[PDB]
Amino acid sequence: PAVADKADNAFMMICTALVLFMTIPGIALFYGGLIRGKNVLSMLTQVTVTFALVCILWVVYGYSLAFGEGNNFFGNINWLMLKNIELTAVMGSIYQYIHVAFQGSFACITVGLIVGALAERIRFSAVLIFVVVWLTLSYIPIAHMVWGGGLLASHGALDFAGGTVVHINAAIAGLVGAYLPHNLPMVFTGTAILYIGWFGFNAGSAGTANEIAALAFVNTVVATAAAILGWIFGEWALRGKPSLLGACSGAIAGLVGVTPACGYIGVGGALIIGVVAGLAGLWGVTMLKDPCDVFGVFGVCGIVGCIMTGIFAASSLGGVGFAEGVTMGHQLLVQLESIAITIVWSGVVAFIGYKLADLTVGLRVP
Amino acid sequence: PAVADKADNAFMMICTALVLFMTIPGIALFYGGLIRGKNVLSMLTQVTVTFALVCILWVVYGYSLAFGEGNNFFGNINWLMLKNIELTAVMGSIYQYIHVAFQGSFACITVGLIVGALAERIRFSAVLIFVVVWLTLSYIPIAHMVWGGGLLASHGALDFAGGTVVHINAAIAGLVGAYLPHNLPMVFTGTAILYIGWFGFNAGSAGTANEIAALAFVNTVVATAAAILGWIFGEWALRGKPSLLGACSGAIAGLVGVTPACGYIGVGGALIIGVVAGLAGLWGVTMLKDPCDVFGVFGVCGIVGCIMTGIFAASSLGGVGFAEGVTMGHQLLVQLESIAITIVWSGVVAFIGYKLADLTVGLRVP
Amino acid sequence: PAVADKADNAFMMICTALVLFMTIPGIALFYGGLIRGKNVLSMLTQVTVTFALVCILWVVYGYSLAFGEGNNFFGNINWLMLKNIELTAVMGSIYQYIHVAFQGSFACITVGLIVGALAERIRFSAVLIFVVVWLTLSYIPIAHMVWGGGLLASHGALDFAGGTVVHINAAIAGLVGAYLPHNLPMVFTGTAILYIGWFGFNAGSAGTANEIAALAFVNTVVATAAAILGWIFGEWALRGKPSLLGACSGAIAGLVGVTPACGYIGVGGALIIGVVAGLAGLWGVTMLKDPCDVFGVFGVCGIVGCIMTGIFAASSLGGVGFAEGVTMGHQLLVQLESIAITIVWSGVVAFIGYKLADLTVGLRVP
Repeated sequence: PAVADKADNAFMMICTALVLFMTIPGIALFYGGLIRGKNVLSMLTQVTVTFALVCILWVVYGYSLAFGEGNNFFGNINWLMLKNIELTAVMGSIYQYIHVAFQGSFACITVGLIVGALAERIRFSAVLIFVVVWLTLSYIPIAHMVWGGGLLASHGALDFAGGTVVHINAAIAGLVGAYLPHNLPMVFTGTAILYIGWFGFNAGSAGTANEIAALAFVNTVVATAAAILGWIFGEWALRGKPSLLGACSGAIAGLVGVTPACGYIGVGGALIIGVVAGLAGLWGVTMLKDPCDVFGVFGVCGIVGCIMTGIFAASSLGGVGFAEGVTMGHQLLVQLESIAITIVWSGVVAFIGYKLADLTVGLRVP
Repeated sequence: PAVADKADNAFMMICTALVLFMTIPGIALFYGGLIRGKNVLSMLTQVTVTFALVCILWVVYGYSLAFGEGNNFFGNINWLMLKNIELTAVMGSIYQYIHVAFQGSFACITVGLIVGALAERIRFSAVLIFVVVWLTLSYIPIAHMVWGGGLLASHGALDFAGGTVVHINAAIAGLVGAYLPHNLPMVFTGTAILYIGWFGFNAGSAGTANEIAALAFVNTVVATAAAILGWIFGEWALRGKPSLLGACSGAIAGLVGVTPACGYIGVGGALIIGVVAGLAGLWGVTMLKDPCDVFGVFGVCGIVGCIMTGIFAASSLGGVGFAEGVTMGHQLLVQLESIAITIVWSGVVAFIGYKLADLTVGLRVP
Repeated sequence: PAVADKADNAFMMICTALVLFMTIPGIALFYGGLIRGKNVLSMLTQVTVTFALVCILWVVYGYSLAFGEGNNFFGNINWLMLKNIELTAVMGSIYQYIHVAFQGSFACITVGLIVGALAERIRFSAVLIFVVVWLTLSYIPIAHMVWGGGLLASHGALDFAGGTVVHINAAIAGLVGAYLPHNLPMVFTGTAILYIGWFGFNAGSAGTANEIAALAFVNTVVATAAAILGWIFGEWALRGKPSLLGACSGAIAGLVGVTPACGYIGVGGALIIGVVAGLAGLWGVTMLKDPCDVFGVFGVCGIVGCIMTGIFAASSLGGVGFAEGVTMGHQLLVQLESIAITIVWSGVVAFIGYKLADLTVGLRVP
């Protein structure tokens, strides 16, 4: 039976720490420098406590429902508190305990994306209720559908590190929320930590320290750089000069955009995706006419990256190639469907979360 | 003869960097945001210079006296400046040079815990003298007794990553010291860096990227989260609302509490230890009626974690199981003895350090 | 044919992230706390955008020209956008894609060293032109000459991690530039991030998680500590007391000094190099009578470290030993020649870069 490779174990445990670093303190500092000074402490507390919450719900039943075998939409409850998972159990080429952790850290950053932006306007108890409802009914099923052998994966959707599961999912939850900068060095510091942590996020998604991890690593460097330049150029063009926030936004734009594509594309596709994503991101926030503008970058770039993954995975364009019997035509259709499903699923669940919270403790911070 | 495993080498070198990160700048920023603004620069200088000092004393004779073979209390001086340690020498499944580094980084964070808190009130030269005396007569012997085949290990004490060697040892040295917040975003940033670095501290204590490292990794995530929630709950209960400092303290509480237990317990035990530690930590600082309050968390949670390791390592409770012929009765007795010995040994040595310093250069900062 | 070792792949990918961390946000925060408050945002933007630029030029033709086979001074253009590099291509004991990334990250920090210091006084477009010219005509050829089988390597120059390619190269470019602290906690934070990232920089230069990486790791810890103490001592001696900036400068001094020597020397040589470098660094900045003073540390310590590598690599002094038939006499001569060549090559190219920029868009910020 399958034996764990210590090199992959090492890599994946370090990658998980890097993803945890994206939340604690990555996203917290990113939002901290953007929101009003008088709201920072509170937001920092909300991100820390909800992070703890997600970690616990993950171990208690999150992992089992997301990654256990079940149906197209959710797993099972046979892994409650990781029961039935032998310590030496192997998943892929690493111990399953590591997969649990790595996957849990993706749940954390996703929630951090939402809470950091909404902390200012939402009541503490309301956010806890929302987190519980949305992690359970949206994050878990979508993670199951994309990486848990569910509906989307079973139809061949390409999403290496979560353009759907993380970015689009959270962008929509945050935008439903919105519908209902004092420290730029701080924003930069959080952007930097997100960037560095993102190497575990993207490369670690290979599940092994192989050539695919190497590819995702290089593409991340390339798409992020291309997006910083694309954004900055659009900014110099529209506003006459680049800005620090523009540069950070650009980096996030490329990072988000390359997320679903990193392990399937060539460096050439990474450069193109990065440029398009930096520009689309700028167009995005511009059109979005607020820290919630952030969901404009995550949502627009997540959609763009997911669609472009269906183009650039082509052998012809330097990608690793589409699956057997799959054309670019067919693949693009599947990407569009995965995006639509994600937008609607997250939107509805988010609307139910906020509404439930509003009905139980009241949303609007007292 | 024993051959080094490159995966373990990679893992352990990365884990050492993560532990170094806990001090530089982890603990420095944690204390930096807590102490008075006018004292920050000085404290930062004291932590940096004493960190350099510990690194040098470690290589010169620290490692040899802690990890060389000798007696129940200390090693030998056959590894002065690492002489007699062939470059290719293997310790466990990694090169010995890596073990030297990894172990040295534990000495560093321990000292950083003490210096960051006392920098404000202690004279520079006095702290250097104290560091020399206490690292040499307390840290080294206790490290030798617990992880160097000394008295405590030879009696079967369980302490995976240093609830005694690091936490209790330093909590007591700091409290003897005490007997003789302006920037909360900064406190949060240091807490976050401590958390992330703590993965190398805890997981790296397996000495290999195996299932025990995976277990320690997951338990760290779980106990920290459980402690953040336990603390926050106690805070909402006693003070009417959670606070940022409460959330950070909770995280430190769970981290400290799970330190001796991480590699021996189940995730269920990790959750219970985390909750108890977050609450005990809150009770601790509360009773301690000052940045020195920090020693209340490290000391109380270190004791709690060490005792609970003697309960939760039981197979019955999801642990890896006690050693052959050892009962929970017998094990708890050994944990209590290791704690008592650590409290007294560190207390006496710390008292001698401060007193010597006071007699030579005067303690009270001029 | 050569097969990739996943442990080395893991290690090298994590080491690359650590080197990227040195720039984003390491050096940016180091300079951020040193320069005038009103110039921080701009400098941060310049470092971010030029970082993106270097990443792109690297992939487009940088890597190919630096590491492809060509002549003594530069490589070739057969690896444009990494064409002809099969995804599974192995370089040493890791996938070539990882070598590309790791090497690109060295290009980044080198440029960050220069831009962070000069951002204040240089026009944005002027710095972009300068970066393009200097990366292309100085960084690339020197990287090729030292690590790309060029002139210096082919004559046996010892420079494990870049005392010439990075430190001296950038110190000179910055000093030619100069010829034409408001937040010390911030300076400390950047110093700390540089330190931690430096473990990937130095250890990762072994290209594998072996005993040489272990040696470089330990030596880095030792030389940095020795330099912090040497600097601080010189400061207490000359100025009556240590300072936070002194402590950070000392750390950078030891880090720089041990860079070319880390993989060839014994810990004893690391301690001596560290002390000499901390003192030489202090003497340096002192003599330099400004954030550009930083080039005094990088340049003086880079020269010192490079020369001392020719002494301490000797078996007699605990080093790994000089190559067959090479004496310390002969080796020191080669070190001096590599330093001279680097100083002049970088100086001339830098002078041409600034001048071209000045002639095209004007240097002096409007």
